[PDB]
Amino acid sequence: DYEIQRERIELGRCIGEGQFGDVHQGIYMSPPALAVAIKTCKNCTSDSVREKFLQEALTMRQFDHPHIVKLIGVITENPVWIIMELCTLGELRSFLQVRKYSLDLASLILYAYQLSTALAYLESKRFVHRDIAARNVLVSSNDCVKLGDLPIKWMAPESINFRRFTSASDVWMFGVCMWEILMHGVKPFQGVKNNDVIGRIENGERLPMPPNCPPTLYSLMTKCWAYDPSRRPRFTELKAQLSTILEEEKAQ
Ligand SMILES: Nc1ncnc2c1ncn2[C@@H]1O[C@H](COP(=O)(O)OP(=O)(O)O)[C@@H](O)[C@H]1O
Repeated sequence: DYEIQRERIELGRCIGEGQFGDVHQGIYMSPPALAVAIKTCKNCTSDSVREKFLQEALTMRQFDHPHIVKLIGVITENPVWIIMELCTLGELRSFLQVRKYSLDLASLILYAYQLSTALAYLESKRFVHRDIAARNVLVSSNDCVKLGDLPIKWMAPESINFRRFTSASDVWMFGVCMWEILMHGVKPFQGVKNNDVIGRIENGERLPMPPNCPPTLYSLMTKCWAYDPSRRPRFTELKAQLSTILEEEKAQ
């Protein structure tokens, strides 16, 4: 049972804003003092909203991985709250931007590798994420990121054209996420209209090698962007390859 007694939660400052309401950090005192994130819901006084909001908790409950944000529990009476593990440093994109000149390449590669472990886990669970992007990743510490929870510019051609979503289309999106990370949180296809993306991809064009990105790593990104989904690596292979790239970079 994930129902948490409200008296065990101390609501702290706002740390972000989601689909349903502000998100706060806070403290959960249980059998103590545990930093947590508290997701609120402006309109959960209505059951139709409440049901959708709490669906997030039901989804996250299914997963247990060190690189996926964990559900701690919920409070289902107004005001409805979802209590999640706190990823204290917040959204990855802003994190990468503020630390553009301070995060070493080994750390950026580490973040990609950690994400691939989470994604290989999801693929093994036969779960298709559909929205892999740096905006959906949270930063727990300088050495730990976790997956949170149309984005045409992140989407695989088969997803844009035919609404096909599989672990392979996730791999494509992850390729764009890795590019984002190595670009310090710049979004892909800046200045390009969404409707023009597919045209460039079909032309064979791809996001360019980020400055200072190891060629072996950029090569991995391009493999994620094979047009034919069957030719892309599986996540477990990206995990394996990212491990070696990370180790090589740690070696300097
Ligand atoms: N577990 C968390 N730890 C730290 N910050 C979080 C956490 N959950 C959400 N946030 C902050 O709240 C924002 C919105 O939450 P998010 O989960 O993305 O909303 P949604 O309900 O739309 O999925 C995030 O982008 C981040 O800034």
